[PDB]
Amino acid sequence: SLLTEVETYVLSIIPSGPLKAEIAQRLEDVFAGKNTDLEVLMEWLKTRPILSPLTKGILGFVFTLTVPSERGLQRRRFVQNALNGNGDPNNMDKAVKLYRKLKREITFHGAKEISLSYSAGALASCMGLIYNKMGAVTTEVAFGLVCATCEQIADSQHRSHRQMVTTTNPLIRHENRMVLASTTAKAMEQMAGSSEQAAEAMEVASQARQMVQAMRTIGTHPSSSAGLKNDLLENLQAYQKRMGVQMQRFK
Amino acid sequence: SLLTEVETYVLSIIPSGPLKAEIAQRLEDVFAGKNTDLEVLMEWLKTRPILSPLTKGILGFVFTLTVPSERGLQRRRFVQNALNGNGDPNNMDKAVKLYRKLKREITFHGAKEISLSYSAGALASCMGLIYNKMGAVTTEVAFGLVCATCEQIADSQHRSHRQMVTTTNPLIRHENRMVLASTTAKAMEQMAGSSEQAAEAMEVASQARQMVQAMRTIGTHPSSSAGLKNDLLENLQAYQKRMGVQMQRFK
Amino acid sequence: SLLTEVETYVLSIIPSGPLKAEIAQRLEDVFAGKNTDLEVLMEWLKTRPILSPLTKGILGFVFTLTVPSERGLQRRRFVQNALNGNGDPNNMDKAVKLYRKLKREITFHGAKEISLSYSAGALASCMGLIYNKMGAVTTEVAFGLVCATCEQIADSQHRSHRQMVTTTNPLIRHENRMVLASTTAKAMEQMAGSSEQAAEAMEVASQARQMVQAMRTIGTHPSSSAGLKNDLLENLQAYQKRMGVQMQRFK
Amino acid sequence: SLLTEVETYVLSIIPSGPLKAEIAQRLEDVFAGKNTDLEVLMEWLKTRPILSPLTKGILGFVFTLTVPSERGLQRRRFVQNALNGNGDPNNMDKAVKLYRKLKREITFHGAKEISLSYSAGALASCMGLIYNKMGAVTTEVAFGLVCATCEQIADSQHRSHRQMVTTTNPLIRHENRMVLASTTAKAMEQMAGSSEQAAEAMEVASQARQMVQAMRTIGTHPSSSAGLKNDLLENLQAYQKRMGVQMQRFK
Repeated sequence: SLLTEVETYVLSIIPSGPLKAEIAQRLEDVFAGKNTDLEVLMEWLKTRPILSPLTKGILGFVFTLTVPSERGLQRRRFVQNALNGNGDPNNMDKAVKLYRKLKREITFHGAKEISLSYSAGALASCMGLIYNKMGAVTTEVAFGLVCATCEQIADSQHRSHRQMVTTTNPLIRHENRMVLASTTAKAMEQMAGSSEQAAEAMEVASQARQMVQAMRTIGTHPSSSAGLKNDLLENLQAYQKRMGVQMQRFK
Repeated sequence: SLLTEVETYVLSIIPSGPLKAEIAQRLEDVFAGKNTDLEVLMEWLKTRPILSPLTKGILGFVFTLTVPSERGLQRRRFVQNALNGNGDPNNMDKAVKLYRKLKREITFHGAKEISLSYSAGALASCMGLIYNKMGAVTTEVAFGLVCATCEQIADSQHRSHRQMVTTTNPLIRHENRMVLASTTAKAMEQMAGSSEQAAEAMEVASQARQMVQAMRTIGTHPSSSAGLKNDLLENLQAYQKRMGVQMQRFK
Repeated sequence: SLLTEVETYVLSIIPSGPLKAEIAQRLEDVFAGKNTDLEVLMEWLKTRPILSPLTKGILGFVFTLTVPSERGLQRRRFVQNALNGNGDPNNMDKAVKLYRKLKREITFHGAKEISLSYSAGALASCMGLIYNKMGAVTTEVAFGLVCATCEQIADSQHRSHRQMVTTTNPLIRHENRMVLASTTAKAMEQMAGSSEQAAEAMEVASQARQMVQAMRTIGTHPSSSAGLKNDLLENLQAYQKRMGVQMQRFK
Repeated sequence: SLLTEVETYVLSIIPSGPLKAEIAQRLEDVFAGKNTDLEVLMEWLKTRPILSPLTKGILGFVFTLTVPSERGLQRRRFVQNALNGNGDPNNMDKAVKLYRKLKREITFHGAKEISLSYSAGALASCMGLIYNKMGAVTTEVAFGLVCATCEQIADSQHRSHRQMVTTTNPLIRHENRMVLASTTAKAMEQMAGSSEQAAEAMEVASQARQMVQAMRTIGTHPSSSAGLKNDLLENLQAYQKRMGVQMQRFK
C-alpha cells in the first residue's frame, strides 16, 4: 500500500483545479502498470502553467522513480532547477547529513520518520541529490523523502489558511471575501456540467463575478464610504451561500 | 512447515492486487515440486511494473534458493541492484557482522531470531551476500534472513498505516479519503466478476471515480469554499460504505 | 399598529400549509377595509379540514370583531362549540373573574397583560362570553383577550417541540425522523413551482416518500434487525439534507 | 405542527410491516384534507389481522377526531371494546380524575404533560370516555391524551426489547436468534422488489428459513448435543449478517 500512501502526500500539495484531476489520473496510470512513455508525460508536465516550479518538480520527480530502465531516460532540466534548493551551501550541508542517514534505511516509514526531523529546505536539496544521481537510495526510501517534503509543504499549506482567515487586518479580510467569491464563481464556470444546470450555474456564477468586480470598483475602505462597507459585504455573504448550495445541485 | 512460514512473510510485503495472487500461485508451484524453469520465471518477475525494486528483489531471491543445480543458473542483475544496500560501507559492515553469526546456525528460527536484532538496512545488504555467493549459508538459515527482512518491511508497512490515518494535518486526511475511494473503486473494475454484478459493480465504481475526480476539481480547502468542505466528504463516506457492501455481494 | 400585533398572534397558532397562506391573505382583506361578506367568509372557514376546532374558532372569532353592523350578523355554531370551554363550571368561574377585570380596561395591552395571568382554559371560556354577547368589552380589549389565548397556545406549540425532539425514548425519535421527512417531502409536492424544478423536486420528494415507507416496512426496532437500524437512519439524514437544500433552489 | 406530532406517537406503537406503511399513508390522507368516508376507512381498519385490539383501537380513535359532522358518524364497537379498560372500576376512577384535569386544558402539550403523570391503564380508560362521548374535551387535548397513551405503550415497546436481549436465560436467547432470523427472512420475501434482486433475495431468504427450521429440528439444548450448540449459532450469525447487507442492496 506504499503507492497509495505516496499518492496521498503528493496530491495534497497540488492546488485544486482541473490539473489536479488530470495529474491524479496520470499517477494512477503510472502506479498501475499503465506507464506511458516518460518523455511525453514529463513534456506535458512541463507545459502546465498553474503548478509552481517546486510543486511541478516533485511530480516530475515521482514519475522517474516508477519508470524502469535507467541509462536511457533523461534528467529534465526543470526538475533540477526546482530541486536545487537555491544552490545554498548551508542548507545543502543538512541535505548531505540527511542523505547519510537515508542511505542506511530501506523501509519507507524509516525514511519518512527521520526525514521530518529536518527543515523543509534541506529535504528539497536532498531530494535533488537522489534525482540527479549524486546520491543513491532505494525506491522505498526515496518516496519516504518525497512524503517528508510533501508533508512539510502540505503542513504549511494548511497553516497559511489558518493564519490568513484569522488575520486581524480588516482590509485584507474584506479583500479575502471578494477573491474567494471570484474563485468559487470561477469553479463552476470552468466545470461545465452536462446537465442544463451549466447554463443556470454560469448565470449565478457570472452574477457574483459581475457584482464582485463592481464591489471592488466602489471599494470598501472606511474612508471610501459612510457605512456602505457594511451592506456591501452582506450581499456577498448571500452570494457565497447561494453559490455554496449550487455546487451540490449538479452533484 | 518452513515453506509455509516463509510464504507468510514473503507475501506480506507484496502490495495487494492481481500480481499478489499471481505471485503467490507461483510460490506454490516452486514450493510444491512444480518448479518451472527459473529463467522464464525470473524474466516474468522482472517485467512486473508495480513491484518496488526491493520487493521484486526478495521474490527473485527466494526462487533461487529453491531451484537446485547451481553452476548453470544465472544471477539476475536486478536482484543484485536491489539487494546491494545502496553500496554503503557502514551498513554493509553490520551485514558482515550478521553474516558471521548466521554461518554458525542451521536452524531457521535461529537465523530469524538473531537477524531481527539488526537494522533493516543491514539485512538487505547481508541478504545480498548470500545471493551473490559472497557468503554461503544453509538454505534454512537463508530463509531465516529473508523473513527477518520481510518482517522488518512488513512491520514498517503496518506502522506507516497507523501514522498516516492518525495524522493531524486535515489537508492530507481529506486527500486520503479521495485516493482511498479511488483505489477501492479501482479494485472492482479490474476484477471483473463472472456474474452480472460486474456491470453493476463497474457502474457504482465508475460513479465514485467519476465523482471523486469532480470532488478534487472543486477541492476541499477551507479557503476554497464556505462550508462545502463538510458536505463534500459526507457523500464520499456514503460512497465508501456503498462500495464496502458491494465487495461481499459477488463473494 | 394593533391590527398588525393581533395578526402576529393569530397566525402563529395556525399550522403551516396552504391554508395558513390563504388565511393570512384573508386577514389582510378584513384588516384593510376590503371586508368581504362575513357569511361567505365564515362558511369557507367552516369547511377547512385541517384546522383544529379550537384554532378554527379563534379565526372565526377575530373576523366578527372587525365586521360592523351587529344585529344582522349571525353567530356561527362551530365558534360557540369550540369556545364553550367544554362547559366546565370550574374554569368558567375563572373566566367571569377575568371578564370582571377586562370590562374596566380599554387599552389592548391592559387586556393582554392581565389576561395572561390566568390559565389557558379560562381564556377560551371567557373568550366565549364575548363572542356569545354574554359579556361586552371594547374591541381593543377583546383582541387583547385573543392574543392572550393565542400566545398561550403558541407557547405550548413551541414547548411541545422542545419536549418532543429532546425525548429520551429512541423508538419515537426514529419515528420522528420518518414522519418529519414525509412532511418535508409533502411540502414540495403540494407546492408545485412554476419552474421546471417542480418535476425534479417532485422526483426527489417522491424518492424520500417512496423510501421512507420502505424504511417503515423494514422497521427500526433493535429486535427487528442486527445493526440495520444504524445505516437505515443515515440514508434518511442524507435525504433530509438533500431535501433541505432543495427548498431554497426554487426560492 | 400538531398533526405531525401526533403522527409520530401513533405510528410508533404500530408494529413494522406492510400495514404500517398502509396505515401511515392513510393518516396522511385524513390529516391533509383528503378525508375518505369514515365508515369504509374503519371497516378496512377492523379487518386488519395483525394489529392488536388495543393498537387497533387508537387508530380507530384518532380517525374519529378528524372527521367533522358528529351525529351522523357511528361509534364502532371494537373501539369501545378495546378502550373500555377491562371494565375495571379502580383504574377507571383514575380516568375520571384525569378527565377532570383534561377538561380545563385546551393546549395539546398541557394535556400530554398532565396525562403522563398517570398510569398507562387509566389513559386507556379515560381515552374511552372521550370516544364514547361520556366526556367531552377539545380536539387538541384529546390528541394530548392519545400521545400520552401512545408514548406509554411506545416506552414499554422499547423497554421490552432491552429486557429481552439482555436476558440471562440461554435457552430463549438461542430461540431469539432463530425467530429473529425468520422474521428478517420474512421481511424480504413479502416485499418483492421490482428489480431482479427479488429472485436472489428470495433465495437467500428461503435459505435461512429453510435452514433455521432445520436448526430448530436438531435443537440447541446442552443435553441435545455434545458441542453442536456452538457451531449451529455461528452459521446463523453469518446468515443474519448475510441478510443484513442484502437489505440495502435493493435500497
